[PDB]
Amino acid sequence: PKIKTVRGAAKRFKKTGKGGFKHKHANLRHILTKKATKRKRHLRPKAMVSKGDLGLVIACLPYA
Amino acid sequence: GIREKIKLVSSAGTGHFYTTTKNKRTKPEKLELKKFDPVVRQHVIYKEAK
Amino acid sequence: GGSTRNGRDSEAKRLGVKRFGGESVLAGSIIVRQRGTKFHAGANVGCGRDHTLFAKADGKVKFEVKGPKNRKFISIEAE
Amino acid sequence: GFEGGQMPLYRRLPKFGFTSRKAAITAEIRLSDLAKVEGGVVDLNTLKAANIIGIQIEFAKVILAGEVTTPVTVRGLRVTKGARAAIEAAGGKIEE
RNA sequence: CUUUAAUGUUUGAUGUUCUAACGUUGACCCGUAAUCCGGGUUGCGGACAGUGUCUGGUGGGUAGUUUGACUGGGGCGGUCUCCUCCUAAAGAGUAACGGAGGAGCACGAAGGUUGGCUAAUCCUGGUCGGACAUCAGGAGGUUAGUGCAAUGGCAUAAGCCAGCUUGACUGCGAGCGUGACGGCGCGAGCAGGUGCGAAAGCAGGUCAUAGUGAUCCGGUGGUUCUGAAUGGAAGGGCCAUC
RNA sequence: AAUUCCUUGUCGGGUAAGUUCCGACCUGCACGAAUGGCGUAAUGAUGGCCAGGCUGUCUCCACCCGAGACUCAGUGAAAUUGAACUCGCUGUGAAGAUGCAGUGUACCCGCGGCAAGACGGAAAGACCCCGUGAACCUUUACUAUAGCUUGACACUGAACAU
RNA sequence: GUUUAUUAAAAACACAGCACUGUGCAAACACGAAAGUGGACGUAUACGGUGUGACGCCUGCCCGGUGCCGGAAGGUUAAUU
RNA sequence: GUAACGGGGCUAAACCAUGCACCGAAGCUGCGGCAGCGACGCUUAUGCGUUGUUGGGUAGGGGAGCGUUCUGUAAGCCUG
RNA sequence: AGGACCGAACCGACUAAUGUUGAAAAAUUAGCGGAUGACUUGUGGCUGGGGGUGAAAGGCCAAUCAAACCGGGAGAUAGCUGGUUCUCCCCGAAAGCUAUUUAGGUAGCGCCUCGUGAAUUCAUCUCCGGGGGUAGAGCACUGUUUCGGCAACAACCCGAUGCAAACUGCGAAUACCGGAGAAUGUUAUCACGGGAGACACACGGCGGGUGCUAACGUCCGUC
RNA sequence: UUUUGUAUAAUGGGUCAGCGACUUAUAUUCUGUAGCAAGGUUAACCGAAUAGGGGAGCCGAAGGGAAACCGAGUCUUAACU
Ligand SMILES: [Mg+2]
Ligand SMILES: [Mg+2]
Ligand SMILES: [Mg+2]
Ligand SMILES: [Mg+2]
Ligand SMILES: [Mg+2]
Ligand SMILES: [Mg+2]
Ligand SMILES: [Mg+2]
Ligand SMILES: [Mg+2]
Ligand SMILES: [Mg+2]
Ligand SMILES: [Mg+2]
Ligand SMILES: [Mg+2]
Ligand SMILES: [Mg+2]
Ligand SMILES: [Mg+2]
Ligand SMILES: [Mg+2]
Ligand SMILES: [Mg+2]
Ligand SMILES: [Mg+2]
Ligand SMILES: [Mg+2]
Ligand SMILES: [Mg+2]
Ligand SMILES: [Mg+2]
Ligand SMILES: [Mg+2]
Ligand SMILES: [Mg+2]
Ligand SMILES: [Mg+2]
Ligand SMILES: [Mg+2]
Ligand SMILES: [Mg+2]
Ligand SMILES: [Mg+2]
Ligand SMILES: [Mg+2]
Ligand SMILES: [Mg+2]
Ligand SMILES: [Mg+2]
Ligand SMILES: [Mg+2]
Ligand SMILES: [Mg+2]
Ligand SMILES: [Mg+2]
Ligand SMILES: [Mg+2]
Ligand SMILES: [Mg+2]
Ligand SMILES: [Mg+2]
Ligand SMILES: [Mg+2]
Ligand SMILES: [Mg+2]
Ligand SMILES: [Mg+2]
Ligand SMILES: [Mg+2]
Repeated sequence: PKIKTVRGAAKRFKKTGKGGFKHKHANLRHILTKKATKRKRHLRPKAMVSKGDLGLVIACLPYA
Repeated sequence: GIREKIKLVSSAGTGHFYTTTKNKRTKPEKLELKKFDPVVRQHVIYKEAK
Repeated sequence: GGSTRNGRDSEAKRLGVKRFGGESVLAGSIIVRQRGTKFHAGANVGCGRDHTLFAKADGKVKFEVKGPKNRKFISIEAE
Repeated sequence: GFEGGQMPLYRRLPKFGFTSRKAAITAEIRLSDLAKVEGGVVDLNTLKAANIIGIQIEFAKVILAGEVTTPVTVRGLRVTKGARAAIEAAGGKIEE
């Protein structure tokens, strides 16, 4: 039977030009009043997984 | 804690705002002190601080 | 008892010993707290908030000792 | 995804949603195609019947893929100033 | 037509009564030389009780489950995240229910800049001045002072005083350090705009290292990004934020 | 004390000698009045203690009569069992040796008998802990619910008064 | 008198006796989605539930907590409109 | 049960210093043979000569094979 | 008369021995209690499993009971234990860090194997460039100690003497980082990808915490 | 077999013969191999049934952006840095 993709992960990762998956950064939707405006600025631009967790997403997102 | 949170709205019609805290007790008056909101691309006064 | 606990890594130390390739702006010497364990000097300085010996324009590292009663001082000569 | 007991990764990183509902019908044609549409006028459809776009499709972009040679006329389709370029030269006309 | 009473309505209630639903485990008749059941008459009752749906309460009577880990067995006790020093063998890093302490904040100034300033302690002299307030001189030299632990650091002071102030700005960021990862940290320089200085210049918060909570689900404000026939809208996205 | 921890409490009785027993004291670790208090004739295959009688219970075993055991003929099991050419001591060793090292003793094989060892046979230890195991049980653990209850709308109608 | 058939016969259970409490009969209660039935062809000198356990002498003080019985003035409060 | 050199037994068969000899392993060498990889001497499906080197192995990875039943090749071939 | 008395039938089980691969999956023998009663027994009937029944032991409900027996869901689930079968050749681990309702499980990284790429990558040695506060030592500092001294018994101070994981006005060996160069090494090195296993380690040497500088003790670093 | 470690006095087997455990279906990804190649390949079905027809559709030659959209670029930002 056609493998079922991990619905969840498919809402946090986006396969790039190549393997790369492109993802959103954590710590940017809660308790920000007490956070470096530089930290958040360096948090807005979303940017892929680390090859160490990569093999844990291409097994979660079969049809990516 | 006690140090309540506070938001600094732009004096300009713009909706952009800043965020910080302040001791509601000790200092009664509300904080006003200017800043720079990207929208107007210009520095300006910022009010509202309990 | 009532004894235990302890901080963590906080590494802190020299990461650019002696003349190095010294990139456009390597680390050089973290050792936080240190304002005087190592001082800023020459074609490198910075001395960030956490007193991290910055290291400006790329090049060999020096590591000296001058005026104000000895004092370490880290500077970088160009290769 | 079960990374031991600790919270996973597809559960540790936020989720950025919102989906097309328009791209599924917004196609992308290529220079190689064009004249490949058998004859002139690269119409809104035709490409479809030319097994190169797909029924549901409602919109499409010319875009440069390579070929062009034979002068052609695209009808009812979008095009890049880098594609409308590589075509008018090799002969052609844009709908609009 | 606006402020105010009687009639009729409609309408809630309270209180009496009635009979006609409904009850009858009162009597009698018939099916039937049946205590069941049904139908009929009568009596008592009567819109009550009772049942259906909805709803508040009670509900170990019953049912499904949970009730942490480390631990010199387990339990009791203690501990669980973060910061400081030692153990840690002169780069980094390291264990124990090893030895010691701290944090879950504070500050619109205790932040920025500019101008200026420099302690503890003791000696001698001086009204009330007392071991020790304040004044004078000498000695002395980071033994003081850092908003709070400890360590490192501080005179070019990061210590202290005052003037003007909002750089505790916004968008980015060469290149690094540190992590298995999520992530955290340092950062010159660029663009737009600021403050202080005559100027070079400094400022993207506090001498630095603790002072914190991923995700989800939602809340608020902005935006013409999306908007299930079209226009809108609800909802969704993006940015800020709780 | 079916309650007393200290505890063989202290004193009296019983005995040559009494951590038990009986009678008292009261300092009740922590009795107490219907999850009854203190008594009580009778009853008890009920708990404790004492005496007479009795005795092989014992000092301390002896003899005897029978059923096995032993021999012969017939029939004819069992658990257990990696393989056996299956000795002692001292030491070594996964730490308690028939099997390793040293050494000692010993011709080959049965039969009756005894149980010190084969950590002998027997039950995947019930003790202990462990498993994000189970089941029954309890409650002011949670979350649900039968039942018991409340009101509302129905089945449910008519008059008069306030 | 009863009991752990197969390690416990007992001081345990039961018992006559005592008390509290429920129940007006279509009883309380109980079996049963219901009809119906047991209680009882009884009817408060009866029936259920609970604790105590012949008999003798007795059975003290505490209602704050929980439960149960009574009260309604007020506060809070569901569906509903 | 000697059982505090393994034993016998040793007055040097103990101990110290100096020196030569010998015993001693699956180590090193010698000879014969095997396979992975490299070099050169020939040789060019290359494949050999020499020659250098490598070949303890659990979890486990990799690479080569054997044998069994069945289908094609089986009207073939073997078989009283 | 009597839940009266002694005692057979009959009902029952208090003691002991023998039995325990039994004559028997609870009996035999010698004794023991009840024996007109809440007695005992024949035949048949009715209660059904979260249910019955119970003078109450969780006792009984067909040698079965803190939820019977049979069939079905059913190959429940088992991070646990066991078991896992022919041959030759090459390479060859780990018992660690981090997180974990995690601790005898698992995931990322580390370490193995196979493949594809890449450069004086990598390694040893010599030389050159670095930071070092450990060993040792010392006692100005921070504490701690002795003996003198000048001091209304004793502070400071001077001199002489020791001690320190959390003292340092000193300070190695050496380990580590970088640069240069020769030689040797079947690219040992790095990166990407296919396959893993392993996260119980033990002893011995060295530096240590803990313990008694006790343990075949325990916990780190390192070979 | 299990272990840091077993002659172990730790597990298992009295012996023999036969049987006894990494399969199967679909989806997906690598390696090897073959076909074709900026193209490759059909499914159900028709069927003259392993042919041939069927190109519905799937994968690839374009990506970036949440998206509208732009496109060898494109998001980010007022911004060419
Ligand atoms: Mg098509
Ligand atoms: Mg329960
Ligand atoms: Mg369940
Ligand atoms: Mg535990
Ligand atoms: Mg270090
Ligand atoms: Mg500070
Ligand atoms: Mg007495
Ligand atoms: Mg009592
Ligand atoms: Mg009383
Ligand atoms: Mg022995
Ligand atoms: Mg015997
Ligand atoms: Mg045994
Ligand atoms: Mg067991
Ligand atoms: Mg009796
Ligand atoms: Mg019994
Ligand atoms: Mg008995
Ligand atoms: Mg009683
Ligand atoms: Mg009593
Ligand atoms: Mg020789
Ligand atoms: Mg030899
Ligand atoms: Mg080998
Ligand atoms: Mg009698
Ligand atoms: Mg008998
Ligand atoms: Mg009798
Ligand atoms: Mg019968
Ligand atoms: Mg039975
Ligand atoms: Mg099932
Ligand atoms: Mg099974
Ligand atoms: Mg957790
Ligand atoms: Mg020392
Ligand atoms: Mg070191
Ligand atoms: Mg583990
Ligand atoms: Mg471990
Ligand atoms: Mg270890
Ligand atoms: Mg050990
Ligand atoms: Mg063991
Ligand atoms: Mg054995
Ligand atoms: Mg066999």
